[PDB]
Amino acid sequence: IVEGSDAEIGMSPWQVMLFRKSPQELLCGASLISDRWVLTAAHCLLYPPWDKNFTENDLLVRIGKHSRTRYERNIEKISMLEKIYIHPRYNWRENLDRDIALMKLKKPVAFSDYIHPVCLPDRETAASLLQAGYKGRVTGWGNLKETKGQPSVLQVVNLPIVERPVCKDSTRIRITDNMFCAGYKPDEGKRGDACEGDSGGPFVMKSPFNNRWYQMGIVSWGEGCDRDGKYGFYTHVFRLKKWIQKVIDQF
Amino acid sequence: DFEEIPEEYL
Amino acid sequence: ADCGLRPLFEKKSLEDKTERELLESYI
Ligand SMILES: COCCC[C@H](NC(=O)c1cccn1C(=O)[C@H](N[C@H](O)N1CCOCC1)C(c1ccccc1)c1ccccc1)B(O)O
Repeated sequence: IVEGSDAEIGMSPWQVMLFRKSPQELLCGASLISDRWVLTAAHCLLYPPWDKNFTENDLLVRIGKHSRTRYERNIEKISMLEKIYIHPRYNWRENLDRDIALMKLKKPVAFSDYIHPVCLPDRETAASLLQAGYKGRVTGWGNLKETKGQPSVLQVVNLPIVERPVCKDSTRIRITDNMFCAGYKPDEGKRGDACEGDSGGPFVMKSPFNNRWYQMGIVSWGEGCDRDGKYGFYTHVFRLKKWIQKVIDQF
Repeated sequence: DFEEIPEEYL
Repeated sequence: ADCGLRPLFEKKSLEDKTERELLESYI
């Protein structure tokens, strides 16, 4: 994240870190949606342009973390993957359309003060909250800037959803209804964006109707990080929920 | 840069 | 279920330092 701030302890308890077993490194962000299901961006697992195509045993998921690099004894829980599920129409060839994937855990993870699931939006919550001007929150251990390098602990930044025509006009990539963009405009003064390594992490919003946090988006792509006139793009979770539900109901 | 995880998870 | 309710924040009625910026945007 660029131009964010350190997260408070237990601020984002659904935050999950996608971790490569060898070499041991951070791959992407993710989110806990139940005691055995983790949501992330499809491209964190499968991306042929960069010869990325991870199998279950190549990965680990670390839940309830704050520090990026330290092993958080008695706090974080590390889990192995049972099975990976990628959207059947995930478009890795062109514009990362339907950039979503689910990861089923070998064993349920125990909830604690630092580990707890976020809610997925129903049609009405999405309609009421996903509106230009309304701010969401993005968290991740991704790069701090485009050229310090990487954070010590989880970063957070609040960003306004942007009008769809503005999103469209800011890029050459073909935008779809399965995406939305967020961030401040050059004239608004405030800054901030997601960056490399933040992908797969959640863009959440706190419902003023029932005071619960909902995951509206998944960090997907951008053009640079925190550049003037450019906006970060996120997977539209509600629009792909029928697939999410189908995988969880079937599997 | 990552501190070792319990090889046990590996 | 109990989704989206933080043990350290909503479940104790404590607010994080910036959540109010979100609420203030929701008109
Ligand atoms: C707000 O930024 C968030 C970045 C999050 C990261 N996503 C990604 O990195 C994402 C996965 C595959 C390429 N991708 C990208 O985000 C691509 N960004 C580039 O690599 N940049 C910008 C142009 O200059 C070179 C580098 C992005 C792109 C947009 C415009 C022009 C070129 C590339 C893209 C979007 C859809 C499909 C393919 C590529 B992630 O994996 O952690």
